[PDB]
Amino acid sequence: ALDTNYCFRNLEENCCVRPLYIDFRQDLGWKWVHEPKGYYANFCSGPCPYLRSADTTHSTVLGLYNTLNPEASASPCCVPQDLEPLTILYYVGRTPKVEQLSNMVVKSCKCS
Amino acid sequence: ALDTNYCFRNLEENCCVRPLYIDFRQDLGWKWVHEPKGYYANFCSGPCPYLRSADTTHSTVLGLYNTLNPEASASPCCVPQDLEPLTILYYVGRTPKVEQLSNMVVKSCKCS
Repeated sequence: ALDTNYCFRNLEENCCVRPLYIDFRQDLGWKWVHEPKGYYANFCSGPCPYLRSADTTHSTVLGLYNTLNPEASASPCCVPQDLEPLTILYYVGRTPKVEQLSNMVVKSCKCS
Repeated sequence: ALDTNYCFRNLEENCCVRPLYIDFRQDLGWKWVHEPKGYYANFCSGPCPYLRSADTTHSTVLGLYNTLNPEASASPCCVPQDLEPLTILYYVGRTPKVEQLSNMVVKSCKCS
């Protein structure tokens, strides 16, 4: 699958999960977050040739169409499939808050 | 919403549904299909600036990240949201077959 295991162990040119570290304070301005300082949000990037992780029938038809008519720019795109939550600790004044944010980390991609 | 109604009536530069007609025989080689001869598969294309139809939290964080670090190329992508089936009539020999194919037409897009 186009998940972290496969993609991270292989130098894949086509649609795959790519590593991406985001620093809360530096990158987002989320100065209130205390822990962790950053995390691997990851992202999906890469061409979507015919049949590579086609999401739907439309994805399948377009992957073929884009191959024969690459000038139309009507290609399926590499986007997240499986995501995971992230638990963070931030303060509201001097009060600690532990919260789990949903769909923060990309674990796999697909061509849609 | 970034559906056909809004997108087709407005000249939208950012992520939106775009019209795309596909001819079965000419474009796909599906010579067996008798009716319809073609259809509007449509596709999603266009930039995904901060907050435009963000699919998830990750989509939201990345839309902001991409805005400040446009060189990293870690941007959410314009992809289908709502799709619709397509009923076709094709022949197997001299026998007619009426079949409904799922997720053939794009009705709306989102930024994922």
